[PDB]
Amino acid sequence: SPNPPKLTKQMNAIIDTVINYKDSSGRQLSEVFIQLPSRKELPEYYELIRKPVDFKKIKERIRNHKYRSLGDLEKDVMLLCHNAQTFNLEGSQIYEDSIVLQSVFKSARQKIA
Amino acid sequence: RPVLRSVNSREPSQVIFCNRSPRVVLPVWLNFDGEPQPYPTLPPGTGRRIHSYRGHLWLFRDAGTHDGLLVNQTELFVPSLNVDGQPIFANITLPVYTLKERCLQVVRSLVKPENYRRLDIVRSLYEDLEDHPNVQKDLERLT
Amino acid sequence: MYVKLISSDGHEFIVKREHALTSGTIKAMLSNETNEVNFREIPSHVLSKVCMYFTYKVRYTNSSTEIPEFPIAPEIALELLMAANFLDC
Amino acid sequence: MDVFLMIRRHKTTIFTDAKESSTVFELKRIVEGILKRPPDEQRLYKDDQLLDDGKTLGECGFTSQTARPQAPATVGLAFRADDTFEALCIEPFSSPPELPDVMK
Repeated sequence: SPNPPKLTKQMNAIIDTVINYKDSSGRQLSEVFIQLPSRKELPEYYELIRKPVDFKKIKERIRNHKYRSLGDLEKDVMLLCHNAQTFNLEGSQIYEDSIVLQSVFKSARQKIA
Repeated sequence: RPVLRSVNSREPSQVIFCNRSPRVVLPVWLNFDGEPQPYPTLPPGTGRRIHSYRGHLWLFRDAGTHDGLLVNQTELFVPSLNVDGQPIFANITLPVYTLKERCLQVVRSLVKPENYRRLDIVRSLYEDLEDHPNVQKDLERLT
Repeated sequence: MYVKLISSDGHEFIVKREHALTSGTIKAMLSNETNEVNFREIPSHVLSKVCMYFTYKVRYTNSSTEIPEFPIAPEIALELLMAANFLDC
Repeated sequence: MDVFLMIRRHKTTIFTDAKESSTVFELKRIVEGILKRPPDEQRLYKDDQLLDDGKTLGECGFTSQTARPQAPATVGLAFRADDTFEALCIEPFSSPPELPDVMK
């Protein structure tokens, strides 16, 4: 069941780069994405988004060896960004932040040796 | 980067938006990148308690026409921290529009846009009728 | 301190000087008998409404109270817009 | 509370303000300062009804809600030429044109 330690380390390094990214204003773009909005505060989110996911869930899936490859990890990060771009409108802060994070993920995955 | 933007304080601030105008009000939040975002509208003569954050920037417009409105007698509203359990009031009112701007509002409300250039008025007024109020041009003027 | 604003049809409107000075055009015209301005193209049903605007502007500018809407009937809207464009007010 | 008025006679219209607590005679004193005619040479009216000098504008029917800056209430004025007062005459303002087709 457990993944080779190198694979887990690679998955965690990529996700940490995304989470730790700060823009030129010093803002942690990932912050709102760490946890989904609650069902009591935003049931509309769960009514529209079929497969909700946040970075807390992605980190759990790395830790519990749910992803078996970097392609499996990328699918969930792309799902997170797709969901942000589905519920929220183009030009909104969260939609625009998710575009930047998608780019950070892609660059971080590409730099794995 | 735009100067007019909300500060990412992450500090909750409860505000009462008081619509003291005869217009349906559109609250507009200026995000961390200085881009305007629409929020739920307020009917005339209604006040509503809303949840915002210290240092966030708001402006208010007519929801249907985007005419500019004032908040506490100025263009922009910035919530501060609540003191001794007191809400912060954002009193939204009509400005004293120039007569020309008020006349443009009324003509726009009566005539469909494709018909402005059929009106028996000086040609320069057609451009003025077509130059509808918009948050983007007001932000540029305020900046 | 009052000024007389005369419409194209000869109606004479006596308004406070400070209220008429709301219009940059009237300010320029005043600086026609002394303290009087004739408007060859502004008729009385329109000029009376412009004077109501001056009263409204002076009353509600810098006021901390609830400002009411300035009403404009559809039948005068185009002529009032022409007057406001000419008068720059 | 303030009342906003148009004092009208023939082709003259004076824009002025006053209080509901102001008297009709106080309005004649405003007219005197502008048109240089004393109160005893003036008659003031609401429609065609002669206003009593000692009554307040509120007692005559002039309320703040019905005499707004943007929509002032009309007070008619007639002057005394020698020994007799002229009949009240207020010339109407010009008529707007017919509402254009693009507004209908």
